[PDB]
Amino acid sequence: CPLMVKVLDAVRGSPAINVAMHVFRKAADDTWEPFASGKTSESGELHGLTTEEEFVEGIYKVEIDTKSYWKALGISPFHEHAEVVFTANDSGPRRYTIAALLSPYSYSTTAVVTNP
Amino acid sequence: CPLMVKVLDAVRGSPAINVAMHVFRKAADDTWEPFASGKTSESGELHGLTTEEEFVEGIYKVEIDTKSYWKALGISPFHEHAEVVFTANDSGPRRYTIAALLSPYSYSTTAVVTN
Amino acid sequence: CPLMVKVLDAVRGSPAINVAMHVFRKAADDTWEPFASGKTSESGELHGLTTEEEFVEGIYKVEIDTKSYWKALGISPFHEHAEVVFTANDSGPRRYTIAALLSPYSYSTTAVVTN
Amino acid sequence: CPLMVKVLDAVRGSPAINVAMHVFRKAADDTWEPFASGKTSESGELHGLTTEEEFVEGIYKVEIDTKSYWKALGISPFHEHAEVVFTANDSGPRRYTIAALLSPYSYSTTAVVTNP
Ligand SMILES: CCOC(=O)/C=C/c1ccc(O)c(O)c1
Ligand SMILES: CCOC(=O)/C=C/c1ccc(O)c(O)c1
Ligand SMILES: [Ca+2]
Ligand SMILES: [Ca+2]
Repeated sequence: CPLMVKVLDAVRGSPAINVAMHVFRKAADDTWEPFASGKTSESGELHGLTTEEEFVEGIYKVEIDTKSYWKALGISPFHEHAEVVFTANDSGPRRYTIAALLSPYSYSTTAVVTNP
Repeated sequence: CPLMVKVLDAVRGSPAINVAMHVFRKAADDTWEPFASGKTSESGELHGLTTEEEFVEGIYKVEIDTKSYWKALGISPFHEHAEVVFTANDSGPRRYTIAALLSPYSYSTTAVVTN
Repeated sequence: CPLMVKVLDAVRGSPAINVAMHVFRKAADDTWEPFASGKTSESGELHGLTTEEEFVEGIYKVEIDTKSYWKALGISPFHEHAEVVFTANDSGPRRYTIAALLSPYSYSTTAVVTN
Repeated sequence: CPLMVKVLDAVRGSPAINVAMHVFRKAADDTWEPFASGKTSESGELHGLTTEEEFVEGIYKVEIDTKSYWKALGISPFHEHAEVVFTANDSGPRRYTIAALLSPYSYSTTAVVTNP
């Protein structure tokens, strides 16, 4: 599991459950190509997006559908989604944990990168 | 000044100065059309991006070049840039301030929407 | 204005208005002596807490009553308050802005220190 | 484990390791009494601070020694420490995860509260 995403709700002090996200990888022609997708579990985590073999060097974008999340709670949020764009595996394979903390008008995102 | 952006540096505790950014507006074919751009001032602020006549309802993306900012400081950053994507919605009388707080491996952004 | 505090509301995307806070200065017996206090304005800012003659080096604590703020909005908060504890250090010419961004179960604070 | 604290470093994109913290509980005379203490592990986590029996209703303060952390990395930070003060177990036993994200001039803290 070289890529895991964890989403928290700062309003309810809970994991953010059933949050959809799409991962994209930049192709040689500079377009974003679909790479993987999924929804967070009860712990607010999404595991198993990719494998070490498949997760090659490149520029990746994680689009977290924060807007649908807030909507289903009755909240009309500011952002369309939270975006995280980064170069991966530039110096060799790493494990990446992307954490996102959500409020209706704010979000923060951090990465934990560890050497396999 | 319907839209202003403020950027802060969490490593040095200062405004983030000379940060470049581009603002895009979502087009009907779902591509991003450039709309406005600039560099943050000494106060870390970017003013005069648009006018209220021009700033109509729609989806907007602010793309902040955080990577070049950290490179200039000699610090290896995680993100390619920081993106803030939002819908502008008439309410009516409203001004938008988008604040970003930057660290090498983290960023946070908030909107202050007033009248 | 050597020290100013700004508070923002991440749930409503606005300044946090009428937030009460107290500033303490660490005494030699390691207890906190009240120093200054006030309520945030309509811009979510608290100015005029101290003067530069009075604002000498030392350890300071700003205690922001976030709990009363969320109670007034009908939202059950996690924190009793938000505390920012820092050392003021001559550098020399410096102004301090302490910003806090509040959510019911989270807060973030940053210092912008300029000249 | 009704109380766990997790500390992350936003400058290095890593867990914040060997970070000291002290926990205090407000006594009936309004003073802060020592409750528990420890240092974060290699995963940036501190487990086993307390037990369900011992962790009664009350107002608790977690003082995270962020200043020593930054110092040992050669950084002169803004804050003396990060403080988290909260009422616990007011409606019955809960499990609390306190997360703290650190930069030299900034920190954020969030709580995840789950019903046992
Ligand atoms: C409009 C002025 O914004 C500030 O001075 C600070 C904003 C801010 C945004 C996010 C944060 O986490 C924070 O601590 C502060
Ligand atoms: C138990 C939560 O584990 C985490 O990775 C929390 C990360 C985190 C992300 C953003 C924040 O503002 C924060 O305080 C914490
Ligand atoms: Ca995993
Ligand atoms: Ca545990």
